[PDB]
Amino acid sequence: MKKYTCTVCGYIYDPEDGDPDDGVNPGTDFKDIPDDWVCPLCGVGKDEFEEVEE
Ligand SMILES: [Fe+3]
Repeated sequence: MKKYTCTVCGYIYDPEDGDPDDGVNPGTDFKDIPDDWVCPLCGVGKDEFEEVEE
């Protein structure tokens, strides 16, 4: 389960962690995060995120 980064501000989504405050529980892979979700720091959509190929 891979991490994703917001390319506009650097936030990193960690599927272990999730984004619970926004309704994205731990263990939610990026692709299953509802498509209306936006970066918690900067507010941008998911289409500015990239998978962290480390
Ligand atoms: Fe961001």
